[PDB]
Amino acid sequence: MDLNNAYDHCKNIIEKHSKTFSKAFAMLPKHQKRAVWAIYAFCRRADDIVDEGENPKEELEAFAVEFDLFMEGRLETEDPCWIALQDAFERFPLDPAPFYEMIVGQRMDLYPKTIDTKDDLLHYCYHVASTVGLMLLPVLAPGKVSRVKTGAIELGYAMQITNILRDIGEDLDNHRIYIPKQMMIEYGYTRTDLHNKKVNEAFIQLWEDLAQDAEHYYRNALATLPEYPVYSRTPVGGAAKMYRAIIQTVRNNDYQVFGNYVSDQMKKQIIAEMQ
Amino acid sequence: MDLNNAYDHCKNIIEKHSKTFSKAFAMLPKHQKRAVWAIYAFCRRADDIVDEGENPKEELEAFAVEFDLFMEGRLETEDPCWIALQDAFERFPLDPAPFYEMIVGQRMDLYPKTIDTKDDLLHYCYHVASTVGLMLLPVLAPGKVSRVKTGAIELGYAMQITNILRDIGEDLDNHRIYIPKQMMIEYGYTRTDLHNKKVNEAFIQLWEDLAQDAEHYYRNALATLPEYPVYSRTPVGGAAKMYRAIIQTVRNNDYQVFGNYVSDQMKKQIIAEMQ
Ligand SMILES: [Mg+2]
Ligand SMILES: [Mg+2]
Ligand SMILES: [Mg+2]
Ligand SMILES: [Mg+2]
Ligand SMILES: [Mg+2]
Ligand SMILES: [Mg+2]
Repeated sequence: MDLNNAYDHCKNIIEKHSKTFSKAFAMLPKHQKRAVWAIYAFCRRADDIVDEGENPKEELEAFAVEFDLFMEGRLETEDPCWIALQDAFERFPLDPAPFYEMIVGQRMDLYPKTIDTKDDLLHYCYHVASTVGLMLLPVLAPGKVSRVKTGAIELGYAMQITNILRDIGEDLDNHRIYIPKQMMIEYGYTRTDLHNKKVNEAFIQLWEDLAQDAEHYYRNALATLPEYPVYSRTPVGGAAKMYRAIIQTVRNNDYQVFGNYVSDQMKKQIIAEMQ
Repeated sequence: MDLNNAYDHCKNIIEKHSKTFSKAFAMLPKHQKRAVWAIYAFCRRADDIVDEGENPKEELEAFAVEFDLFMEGRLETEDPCWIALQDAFERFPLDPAPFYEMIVGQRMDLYPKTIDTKDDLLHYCYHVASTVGLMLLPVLAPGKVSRVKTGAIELGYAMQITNILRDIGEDLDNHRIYIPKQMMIEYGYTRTDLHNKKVNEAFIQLWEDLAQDAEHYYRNALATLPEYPVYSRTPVGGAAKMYRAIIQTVRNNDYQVFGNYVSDQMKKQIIAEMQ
Protein backbone atom coordinates (compact mmCIF):
# COMPACT_ATOMS: atom_id res chain seq x y z
CA MET A 1 0.00 0.00 0.00
CA ASP A 2 1.06 3.65 -0.19
CA LEU A 3 2.46 5.63 2.72
CA ASN A 4 -0.87 7.11 3.84
CA ASN A 5 -2.45 3.70 4.08
CA ALA A 6 0.61 2.19 5.80
CA TYR A 7 0.36 4.88 8.47
CA ASP A 8 -3.39 4.28 8.75
CA HIS A 9 -2.59 0.63 9.46
CA CYS A 10 -0.47 1.80 12.38
CA LYS A 11 -3.21 4.21 13.50
CA ASN A 12 -5.53 1.21 13.82
CA ILE A 13 -2.96 -0.67 15.92
CA ILE A 14 -2.54 2.11 18.48
CA GLU A 15 -6.27 2.84 18.62
CA LYS A 16 -7.12 -0.83 19.17
CA HIS A 17 -4.57 -1.30 21.93
CA SER A 18 -4.23 1.99 23.87
CA LYS A 19 -7.05 4.49 24.31
CA THR A 20 -4.62 6.53 26.43
CA PHE A 21 -1.73 6.81 23.98
CA SER A 22 -3.88 7.03 20.87
CA LYS A 23 -5.86 9.90 22.40
CA ALA A 24 -2.76 11.71 23.69
CA PHE A 25 -0.68 11.49 20.53
CA ALA A 26 -3.61 12.24 18.20
CA MET A 27 -3.11 15.84 19.43
CA LEU A 28 0.32 16.07 17.79
CA PRO A 29 0.69 17.75 14.39
CA LYS A 30 0.29 15.49 11.38
CA HIS A 31 3.76 14.16 10.64
CA GLN A 32 4.80 13.80 14.29
CA LYS A 33 1.57 11.93 15.05
CA ARG A 34 2.11 9.53 12.16
CA ALA A 35 5.71 8.90 13.25
CA VAL A 36 4.46 8.05 16.77
CA TRP A 37 2.01 5.55 15.25
CA ALA A 38 4.86 3.82 13.42
CA ILE A 39 7.08 3.72 16.50
CA TYR A 40 4.17 2.37 18.58
CA ALA A 41 3.64 -0.41 16.05
CA PHE A 42 7.30 -1.43 16.46
CA CYS A 43 6.95 -1.60 20.25
CA ARG A 44 3.60 -3.40 20.14
CA ARG A 45 4.88 -6.12 17.82
CA ALA A 46 7.99 -6.74 19.95
CA ASP A 47 6.03 -6.98 23.20
CA ASP A 48 3.27 -9.13 21.70
CA ILE A 49 5.84 -11.59 20.32
CA VAL A 50 7.22 -12.13 23.80
CA ASP A 51 3.99 -11.89 25.83
CA GLU A 52 1.57 -13.61 23.43
CA GLY A 53 3.62 -15.52 20.84
CA GLU A 54 3.88 -19.29 20.92
CA ASN A 55 7.61 -19.41 20.01
CA PRO A 56 8.82 -16.12 21.50
CA LYS A 57 12.58 -16.75 21.42
CA GLU A 58 12.67 -17.70 17.74
CA GLU A 59 10.13 -15.02 16.81
CA LEU A 60 11.88 -12.23 18.72
CA GLU A 61 15.25 -13.06 17.18
CA ALA A 62 13.63 -13.03 13.71
CA PHE A 63 12.12 -9.63 14.52
CA ALA A 64 15.57 -8.41 15.60
CA VAL A 65 17.07 -9.70 12.34
CA GLU A 66 14.41 -7.84 10.37
CA PHE A 67 15.19 -4.63 12.26
CA ASP A 68 18.89 -5.12 11.43
CA LEU A 69 18.00 -5.39 7.74
CA PHE A 70 15.73 -2.36 8.11
CA MET A 71 18.54 -0.26 9.64
CA GLU A 72 20.89 -1.26 6.80
CA GLY A 73 18.32 0.19 4.40
CA ARG A 74 17.92 -3.20 2.75
CA LEU A 75 14.55 -4.50 4.02
CA GLU A 76 12.28 -5.00 1.02
CA THR A 77 8.79 -5.74 2.29
CA GLU A 78 5.08 -5.09 1.93
CA ASP A 79 4.60 -4.92 5.73
CA PRO A 80 2.79 -1.61 6.42
CA CYS A 81 4.51 -1.32 9.81
CA TRP A 82 7.94 -1.28 8.19
CA ILE A 83 6.77 1.01 5.36
CA ALA A 84 5.55 3.52 7.93
CA LEU A 85 8.64 3.22 10.13
CA GLN A 86 10.90 3.66 7.10
CA ASP A 87 9.25 7.01 6.46
CA ALA A 88 9.47 8.03 10.11
CA PHE A 89 13.23 7.29 10.23
CA GLU A 90 13.65 9.21 6.98
CA ARG A 91 11.51 12.15 8.08
CA PHE A 92 12.79 12.58 11.67
CA PRO A 93 16.28 11.91 13.11
CA LEU A 94 15.25 8.77 14.96
CA ASP A 95 18.05 7.01 16.85
CA PRO A 96 18.21 3.20 16.50
CA ALA A 97 19.93 2.73 19.87
CA PRO A 98 16.76 2.72 22.07
CA PHE A 99 15.08 0.44 19.52
CA TYR A 100 17.80 -2.15 20.04
CA GLU A 101 17.51 -1.57 23.79
CA MET A 102 13.77 -2.38 23.67
CA ILE A 103 14.67 -5.73 22.18
CA VAL A 104 17.15 -6.28 25.02
CA GLY A 105 14.30 -5.54 27.43
CA GLN A 106 11.94 -7.95 25.70
CA ARG A 107 14.58 -10.71 25.93
CA MET A 108 14.34 -10.36 29.72
CA ASP A 109 10.84 -11.86 29.62
CA LEU A 110 11.81 -14.98 27.64
CA TYR A 111 12.94 -17.05 30.65
CA PRO A 112 12.13 -17.28 34.37
CA LYS A 113 13.19 -14.21 36.31
CA THR A 114 12.88 -12.85 39.85
CA ILE A 115 12.99 -9.11 40.52
CA ASP A 116 15.00 -8.86 43.74
CA THR A 117 15.53 -5.15 44.39
CA LYS A 118 14.16 -1.82 43.25
CA ASP A 119 17.35 -1.50 41.19
CA ASP A 120 16.44 -4.73 39.41
CA LEU A 121 12.96 -3.34 38.80
CA LEU A 122 14.31 -0.09 37.35
CA HIS A 123 16.71 -2.01 35.12
CA TYR A 124 13.72 -3.87 33.66
CA CYS A 125 11.59 -0.72 33.41
CA TYR A 126 14.40 1.11 31.63
CA HIS A 127 14.66 -1.43 28.86
CA VAL A 128 10.94 -2.02 28.20
CA ALA A 129 9.42 1.43 28.87
CA SER A 130 12.10 4.13 29.15
CA THR A 131 13.35 3.09 25.71
CA VAL A 132 9.93 3.96 24.25
CA GLY A 133 10.34 7.48 25.61
CA LEU A 134 13.79 7.66 24.03
CA MET A 135 12.51 6.40 20.65
CA LEU A 136 9.95 9.23 20.64
CA LEU A 137 12.13 12.13 21.79
CA PRO A 138 13.49 13.20 18.35
CA VAL A 139 9.86 13.52 17.20
CA LEU A 140 8.54 15.17 20.36
CA ALA A 141 11.45 17.57 21.07
CA PRO A 142 13.69 18.03 18.01
CA GLY A 143 17.07 19.48 18.94
CA LYS A 144 16.20 19.32 22.68
CA VAL A 145 16.70 15.59 23.34
CA SER A 146 19.48 15.88 25.91
CA ARG A 147 17.49 18.52 27.80
CA VAL A 148 14.42 16.30 28.35
CA LYS A 149 16.08 12.85 28.26
CA THR A 150 16.19 12.24 32.03
CA GLY A 151 12.52 13.16 32.40
CA ALA A 152 11.60 10.85 29.52
CA ILE A 153 13.45 7.91 31.10
CA GLU A 154 11.73 8.64 34.41
CA LEU A 155 8.34 8.85 32.67
CA GLY A 156 9.07 5.35 31.42
CA TYR A 157 9.77 4.22 35.00
CA ALA A 158 6.53 5.85 36.16
CA MET A 159 4.37 4.26 33.47
CA GLN A 160 5.91 0.77 33.73
CA ILE A 161 5.61 0.73 37.54
CA THR A 162 1.98 1.84 37.11
CA ASN A 163 1.45 -0.99 34.60
CA ILE A 164 2.97 -3.50 37.03
CA LEU A 165 0.89 -2.19 39.95
CA ARG A 166 -2.33 -2.55 37.92
CA ASP A 167 -1.44 -5.98 36.55
CA ILE A 168 -0.21 -7.88 39.63
CA GLY A 169 -2.97 -10.47 39.33
CA GLU A 170 -2.94 -10.70 35.53
CA ASP A 171 0.82 -11.24 35.61
CA LEU A 172 0.55 -13.78 38.46
CA ASP A 173 -1.95 -15.82 36.43
CA ASN A 174 0.64 -15.70 33.65
CA HIS A 175 3.37 -16.94 36.04
CA ARG A 176 5.20 -13.59 36.22
CA ILE A 177 6.01 -11.52 39.31
CA TYR A 178 7.51 -8.03 39.05
CA ILE A 179 7.10 -6.88 42.68
CA PRO A 180 10.62 -6.82 44.20
CA LYS A 181 11.33 -9.76 46.49
CA GLN A 182 13.12 -7.47 48.94
CA MET A 183 9.98 -5.38 49.38
CA MET A 184 7.93 -8.51 49.86
CA ILE A 185 10.34 -9.42 52.67
CA GLU A 186 10.38 -5.85 54.04
CA TYR A 187 6.59 -5.68 54.39
CA GLY A 188 6.03 -9.34 55.27
CA TYR A 189 4.02 -10.23 52.17
CA THR A 190 4.88 -13.81 51.31
CA ARG A 191 4.69 -15.77 48.09
CA THR A 192 1.81 -17.71 49.66
CA ASP A 193 -0.04 -14.44 50.39
CA LEU A 194 0.42 -13.38 46.78
CA HIS A 195 -0.60 -16.80 45.43
CA ASN A 196 -3.71 -16.47 47.64
CA LYS A 197 -4.43 -13.05 46.04
CA LYS A 198 -4.62 -11.45 49.49
CA VAL A 199 -5.25 -7.70 49.61
CA ASN A 200 -4.14 -7.09 53.21
CA GLU A 201 -2.44 -4.22 55.02
CA ALA A 202 1.03 -5.53 54.14
CA PHE A 203 0.11 -5.70 50.45
CA ILE A 204 -1.20 -2.14 50.58
CA GLN A 205 2.00 -0.91 52.24
CA LEU A 206 4.09 -2.49 49.49
CA TRP A 207 1.77 -1.32 46.71
CA GLU A 208 1.78 2.26 48.02
CA ASP A 209 5.58 2.25 48.34
CA LEU A 210 5.92 1.44 44.63
CA ALA A 211 3.07 3.83 43.71
CA GLN A 212 4.84 6.66 45.52
CA ASP A 213 8.02 5.97 43.55
CA ALA A 214 5.94 6.14 40.37
CA GLU A 215 4.33 9.39 41.52
CA HIS A 216 7.79 10.86 42.13
CA TYR A 217 8.89 9.88 38.62
CA TYR A 218 5.71 11.36 37.11
CA ARG A 219 6.36 14.61 38.98
CA ASN A 220 9.95 14.74 37.71
CA ALA A 221 8.80 14.04 34.14
CA LEU A 222 6.08 16.70 34.25
CA ALA A 223 8.62 19.25 35.54
CA THR A 224 10.36 18.97 32.15
CA LEU A 225 7.22 19.79 30.13
CA PRO A 226 8.11 23.51 29.62
CA GLU A 227 11.24 22.40 27.72
CA TYR A 228 9.19 20.56 25.08
CA PRO A 229 7.97 22.56 22.09
CA VAL A 230 4.44 23.85 22.60
CA TYR A 231 2.84 21.29 20.26
CA SER A 232 4.14 18.37 22.35
CA ARG A 233 3.13 19.66 25.79
CA THR A 234 -0.50 18.53 25.81
CA PRO A 235 0.30 15.15 24.18
CA VAL A 236 3.13 14.34 26.62
CA GLY A 237 1.51 15.87 29.70
CA GLY A 238 -1.81 14.29 28.79
CA ALA A 239 -0.27 10.85 28.27
CA ALA A 240 1.56 11.20 31.59
CA LYS A 241 -1.48 12.29 33.62
CA MET A 242 -3.89 9.83 32.00
CA TYR A 243 -1.55 6.94 32.76
CA ARG A 244 -0.79 8.23 36.28
CA ALA A 245 -4.54 8.23 36.92
CA ILE A 246 -4.46 4.41 36.90
CA ILE A 247 -2.86 4.65 40.36
CA GLN A 248 -5.72 6.58 41.96
CA THR A 249 -8.18 4.37 40.06
CA VAL A 250 -6.75 1.33 41.82
CA ARG A 251 -6.78 3.12 45.20
CA ASN A 252 -10.43 4.05 44.71
CA ASN A 253 -11.22 0.38 43.97
CA ASP A 254 -9.56 -0.63 47.27
CA TYR A 255 -6.39 -2.04 45.68
CA GLN A 256 -8.30 -4.90 44.03
CA VAL A 257 -5.80 -5.85 41.31
CA PHE A 258 -6.59 -9.59 41.27
CA GLY A 259 -9.68 -9.36 39.06
CA ASN A 260 -8.67 -1.31 36.51
CA TYR A 261 -8.90 1.44 33.94
CA VAL A 262 -9.39 5.19 33.77
CA SER A 263 -12.85 6.00 32.43
CA ASP A 264 -13.29 7.60 29.02
CA GLN A 265 -14.78 10.66 30.72
CA MET A 266 -11.81 11.01 33.08
CA LYS A 267 -9.44 10.83 30.11
CA LYS A 268 -11.41 13.64 28.46
CA GLN A 269 -11.26 15.67 31.68
CA ILE A 270 -7.49 15.29 31.86
CA ILE A 271 -7.07 16.24 28.20
CA ALA A 272 -9.30 19.30 28.59
CA GLU A 273 -7.32 20.46 31.64
CA MET A 274 -4.04 20.15 29.70
CA GLN A 275 -5.51 21.98 26.71
CA MET B 1 0.79 -40.17 75.75
CA ASP B 2 3.70 -42.46 76.62
CA LEU B 3 6.80 -42.89 74.48
CA ASN B 4 5.56 -45.95 72.58
CA ASN B 5 2.41 -44.15 71.53
CA ALA B 6 4.29 -40.95 70.65
CA TYR B 7 6.52 -42.96 68.32
CA ASP B 8 3.45 -44.70 66.88
CA HIS B 9 2.08 -41.25 66.06
CA CYS B 10 5.23 -40.61 64.05
CA LYS B 11 4.97 -44.05 62.42
CA ASN B 12 1.55 -43.03 61.11
CA ILE B 13 2.96 -39.77 59.70
CA ILE B 14 5.70 -41.46 57.68
CA GLU B 15 3.41 -44.27 56.50
CA LYS B 16 0.74 -41.80 55.34
CA HIS B 17 3.19 -39.62 53.44
CA SER B 18 5.99 -41.83 52.05
CA LYS B 19 5.53 -45.46 51.04
CA THR B 20 9.19 -45.41 49.97
CA PHE B 21 10.76 -44.15 53.18
CA SER B 22 8.37 -45.93 55.51
CA LYS B 23 9.08 -49.24 53.77
CA ALA B 24 12.85 -48.68 53.66
CA PHE B 25 13.32 -47.59 57.26
CA ALA B 26 10.89 -50.19 58.67
CA MET B 27 13.78 -52.61 58.02
CA LEU B 28 15.98 -50.91 60.62
CA PRO B 29 16.25 -52.37 64.13
CA LYS B 30 13.70 -51.13 66.64
CA HIS B 31 15.25 -48.06 68.24
CA GLN B 32 16.90 -46.79 65.05
CA LYS B 33 13.61 -47.16 63.17
CA ARG B 34 11.71 -45.22 65.83
CA ALA B 35 14.33 -42.46 65.81
CA VAL B 36 13.95 -42.17 62.01
CA TRP B 37 10.17 -41.81 62.46
CA ALA B 38 10.71 -38.91 64.87
CA ILE B 39 13.21 -37.18 62.61
CA TYR B 40 10.87 -37.64 59.62
CA ALA B 41 8.06 -36.01 61.58
CA PHE B 42 10.28 -32.96 62.18
CA CYS B 43 11.06 -32.65 58.45
CA ARG B 44 7.45 -33.24 57.37
CA ARG B 45 6.08 -30.55 59.68
CA ALA B 46 8.66 -27.98 58.52
CA ASP B 47 8.03 -28.63 54.83
CA ASP B 48 4.24 -28.73 55.21
CA ILE B 49 4.27 -25.38 57.03
CA VAL B 50 6.01 -23.77 54.08
CA ASP B 51 4.37 -25.68 51.22
CA GLU B 52 0.82 -26.01 52.60
CA GLY B 53 0.42 -23.53 55.46
CA GLU B 54 -1.62 -20.38 55.09
CA ASN B 55 0.81 -18.14 57.05
CA PRO B 56 4.12 -19.87 56.34
CA LYS B 57 6.52 -17.13 57.47
CA GLU B 58 4.91 -16.70 60.89
CA GLU B 59 4.34 -20.45 61.29
CA LEU B 60 7.89 -21.42 60.30
CA GLU B 61 9.43 -18.90 62.68
CA ALA B 62 7.21 -20.25 65.48
CA PHE B 63 8.37 -23.77 64.62
CA ALA B 64 11.98 -22.56 64.75
CA VAL B 65 11.35 -20.97 68.16
CA GLU B 66 9.90 -24.25 69.43
CA PHE B 67 12.97 -26.13 68.19
CA ASP B 68 15.17 -23.61 70.04
CA LEU B 69 13.24 -24.31 73.25
CA PHE B 70 13.49 -28.04 72.52
CA MET B 71 17.29 -27.86 72.13
CA GLU B 72 17.59 -25.96 75.43
CA GLY B 73 15.83 -28.90 77.08
CA ARG B 74 13.00 -26.61 78.17
CA LEU B 75 10.11 -27.46 75.83
CA GLU B 76 7.22 -28.74 77.94
CA THR B 77 4.57 -30.11 75.62
CA GLU B 78 2.09 -32.89 74.91
CA ASP B 79 2.98 -32.92 71.19
CA PRO B 80 3.82 -36.56 70.34
CA CYS B 81 6.28 -35.41 67.66
CA TRP B 82 8.37 -33.56 70.23
CA ILE B 83 8.03 -36.36 72.80
CA ALA B 84 9.40 -38.83 70.26
CA LEU B 85 12.16 -36.51 69.06
CA GLN B 86 13.20 -35.82 72.66
CA ASP B 87 13.79 -39.54 73.11
CA ALA B 88 15.66 -39.83 69.82
CA PHE B 89 18.04 -36.98 70.76
CA GLU B 90 18.53 -38.59 74.16
CA ARG B 91 19.04 -42.09 72.79
CA PHE B 92 21.32 -41.30 69.81
CA PRO B 93 23.94 -38.53 69.42
CA LEU B 94 21.85 -36.46 67.03
CA ASP B 95 23.44 -33.19 65.90
CA PRO B 96 21.17 -30.10 65.88
CA ALA B 97 23.18 -28.36 63.15
CA PRO B 98 21.48 -30.02 60.12
CA PHE B 99 18.10 -29.48 61.80
CA TYR B 100 18.72 -25.74 61.85
CA GLU B 101 19.98 -25.99 58.27
CA MET B 102 16.68 -27.59 57.18
CA ILE B 103 14.89 -24.55 58.52
CA VAL B 104 17.26 -22.34 56.51
CA GLY B 105 16.31 -24.38 53.44
CA GLN B 106 12.59 -24.06 54.13
CA ARG B 107 12.97 -20.26 54.42
CA MET B 108 14.14 -20.30 50.79
CA ASP B 109 10.60 -21.21 49.68
CA LEU B 110 8.87 -18.35 51.52
CA TYR B 111 9.36 -15.73 48.80
CA PRO B 112 9.74 -15.65 45.00
CA LYS B 113 12.95 -17.25 43.80
CA THR B 114 14.60 -18.15 40.49
CA ILE B 115 17.12 -20.99 40.27
CA ASP B 116 19.72 -19.65 37.85
CA THR B 117 22.53 -22.21 37.76
CA LYS B 118 23.17 -25.79 38.78
CA ASP B 119 25.11 -24.34 41.72
CA ASP B 120 21.97 -22.51 42.80
CA LEU B 121 20.04 -25.76 42.48
CA LEU B 122 22.55 -27.68 44.60
CA HIS B 123 22.51 -24.95 47.24
CA TYR B 124 18.74 -25.42 47.54
CA CYS B 125 18.97 -29.22 47.46
CA TYR B 126 21.62 -29.17 50.17
CA HIS B 127 19.46 -27.28 52.62
CA VAL B 128 16.15 -29.11 52.07
CA ALA B 129 17.29 -32.69 51.34
CA SER B 130 20.98 -33.21 52.15
CA THR B 131 20.25 -31.98 55.67
CA VAL B 132 17.80 -34.87 56.13
CA GLY B 133 20.61 -37.28 55.32
CA LEU B 134 22.81 -35.52 57.87
CA MET B 135 20.10 -35.63 60.57
CA LEU B 136 19.89 -39.42 60.10
CA LEU B 137 23.59 -40.30 59.96
CA PRO B 138 24.21 -40.69 63.75
CA VAL B 139 21.36 -43.23 63.78
CA LEU B 140 22.32 -45.00 60.56
CA ALA B 141 26.13 -45.10 61.00
CA PRO B 142 27.16 -44.43 64.62
CA GLY B 143 30.81 -43.46 64.90
CA LYS B 144 31.19 -43.47 61.08
CA VAL B 145 29.52 -40.14 60.21
CA SER B 146 32.53 -38.44 58.65
CA ARG B 147 33.20 -41.54 56.53
CA VAL B 148 29.76 -41.56 54.85
CA LYS B 149 28.90 -37.83 55.08
CA THR B 150 29.74 -36.89 51.48
CA GLY B 151 27.67 -39.79 50.12
CA ALA B 152 24.74 -38.80 52.34
CA ILE B 153 24.83 -35.19 51.10
CA GLU B 154 24.98 -36.46 47.51
CA LEU B 155 22.07 -38.84 48.17
CA GLY B 156 20.14 -35.75 49.21
CA TYR B 157 21.05 -34.07 45.91
CA ALA B 158 19.98 -37.19 44.01
CA MET B 159 16.62 -37.49 45.75
CA GLN B 160 15.74 -33.77 45.60
CA ILE B 161 16.64 -33.53 41.90
CA THR B 162 14.48 -36.63 41.34
CA ASN B 163 11.64 -34.96 43.26
CA ILE B 164 12.00 -31.80 41.16
CA LEU B 165 12.11 -33.78 37.89
CA ARG B 166 8.89 -35.64 38.82
CA ASP B 167 7.09 -32.52 40.04
CA ILE B 168 7.78 -29.95 37.29
CA GLY B 169 4.09 -29.59 36.48
CA GLU B 170 2.84 -29.78 40.06
CA ASP B 171 5.33 -27.09 41.06
CA LEU B 172 4.47 -24.94 38.02
CA ASP B 173 0.77 -25.03 38.98
CA ASN B 174 1.94 -23.85 42.41
CA HIS B 175 3.94 -20.99 40.83
CA ARG B 176 7.36 -22.54 41.55
CA ILE B 177 10.13 -23.38 39.07
CA TYR B 178 13.25 -25.28 40.14
CA ILE B 179 14.72 -26.06 36.68
CA PRO B 180 17.83 -23.85 36.30
CA LYS B 181 17.28 -20.84 34.05
CA GLN B 182 20.72 -21.35 32.49
CA MET B 183 19.77 -24.84 31.35
CA MET B 184 16.51 -23.53 29.96
CA ILE B 185 18.60 -21.07 27.91
CA GLU B 186 21.18 -23.74 27.00
CA TYR B 187 18.57 -26.11 25.55
CA GLY B 188 16.23 -23.45 24.17
CA TYR B 189 13.27 -24.27 26.41
CA THR B 190 11.51 -21.00 27.12
CA ARG B 191 9.23 -19.89 29.92
CA THR B 192 6.40 -19.91 27.36
CA ASP B 193 7.21 -23.54 26.45
CA LEU B 194 7.10 -24.48 30.13
CA HIS B 195 3.89 -22.51 30.75
CA ASN B 196 2.44 -24.41 27.75
CA LYS B 197 3.47 -27.73 29.41
CA LYS B 198 5.32 -28.75 26.24
CA VAL B 199 7.14 -32.10 26.33
CA ASN B 200 9.41 -31.54 23.31
CA GLU B 201 12.93 -32.62 22.40
CA ALA B 202 14.46 -29.59 24.13
CA PHE B 203 12.57 -30.38 27.34
CA ILE B 204 13.76 -33.98 27.20
CA GLN B 205 17.38 -32.88 26.70
CA LEU B 206 17.16 -30.65 29.78
CA TRP B 207 15.30 -33.25 31.83
CA GLU B 208 17.85 -35.96 30.97
CA ASP B 209 20.76 -33.64 31.80
CA LEU B 210 19.41 -33.17 35.34
CA ALA B 211 18.45 -36.87 35.60
CA GLN B 212 22.01 -37.88 34.71
CA ASP B 213 23.37 -35.62 37.46
CA ALA B 214 20.97 -37.34 39.87
CA GLU B 215 22.07 -40.76 38.63
CA HIS B 216 25.70 -39.79 39.24
CA TYR B 217 24.87 -38.72 42.80
CA TYR B 218 22.95 -41.95 43.43
CA ARG B 219 25.95 -43.95 42.19
CA ASN B 220 28.30 -42.03 44.48
CA ALA B 221 25.96 -42.54 47.45
CA LEU B 222 25.57 -46.26 46.80
CA ALA B 223 29.37 -46.63 46.60
CA THR B 224 29.47 -45.72 50.31
CA LEU B 225 27.02 -48.46 51.37
CA PRO B 226 29.76 -50.93 52.51
CA GLU B 227 30.86 -48.37 55.13
CA TYR B 228 27.45 -48.41 56.83
CA PRO B 229 26.84 -51.04 59.51
CA VAL B 230 25.14 -54.12 58.10
CA TYR B 231 21.73 -53.29 59.58
CA SER B 232 21.56 -49.98 57.68
CA ARG B 233 22.62 -51.25 54.25
CA THR B 234 19.25 -52.53 53.03
CA PRO B 235 17.34 -49.53 54.46
CA VAL B 236 19.67 -46.94 52.92
CA GLY B 237 20.31 -48.81 49.67
CA GLY B 238 16.63 -49.64 49.37
CA ALA B 239 15.56 -46.03 49.97
CA ALA B 240 18.12 -44.88 47.40
CA LYS B 241 17.12 -47.36 44.69
CA MET B 242 13.38 -47.01 45.25
CA TYR B 243 13.61 -43.24 44.92
CA ARG B 244 16.00 -43.44 41.95
CA ALA B 245 13.41 -45.62 40.22
CA ILE B 246 11.17 -42.55 39.86
CA ILE B 247 13.54 -41.42 37.09
CA GLN B 248 13.05 -44.51 34.92
CA THR B 249 9.33 -44.42 35.75
CA VAL B 250 9.10 -40.96 34.19
CA ARG B 251 11.16 -42.06 31.17
CA ASN B 252 8.86 -45.04 30.64
CA ASN B 253 5.86 -42.67 30.72
CA ASP B 254 7.47 -40.53 27.98
CA TYR B 255 8.51 -37.67 30.30
CA GLN B 256 4.88 -36.71 31.00
CA VAL B 257 5.35 -34.75 34.22
CA PHE B 258 2.51 -32.25 33.64
CA GLY B 259 -0.30 -34.52 34.84
CA ASN B 260 4.50 -40.56 38.38
CA TYR B 261 5.21 -43.16 41.04
CA VAL B 262 7.04 -46.44 41.44
CA SER B 263 4.56 -49.29 41.76
CA ASP B 264 4.16 -51.19 45.02
CA GLN B 265 5.40 -54.33 43.28
CA MET B 266 8.52 -52.59 41.97
CA LYS B 267 9.28 -51.32 45.48
CA LYS B 268 9.01 -54.91 46.74
CA GLN B 269 11.31 -56.10 43.94
CA ILE B 270 13.93 -53.52 44.86
CA ILE B 271 13.72 -54.40 48.56
CA ALA B 272 14.01 -58.12 47.83
CA GLU B 273 17.09 -57.55 45.65
CA MET B 274 18.75 -55.53 48.44
CA GLN B 275 17.87 -58.18 51.03
MG1 LIG C 1 5.91 -7.27 28.01
MG1 LIG D 1 2.82 -7.15 27.19
MG1 LIG E 1 1.20 -5.30 32.17
MG1 LIG F 1 9.22 -27.97 50.20
MG1 LIG G 1 6.74 -30.01 50.07
MG1 LIG H 1 8.14 -31.93 45.05
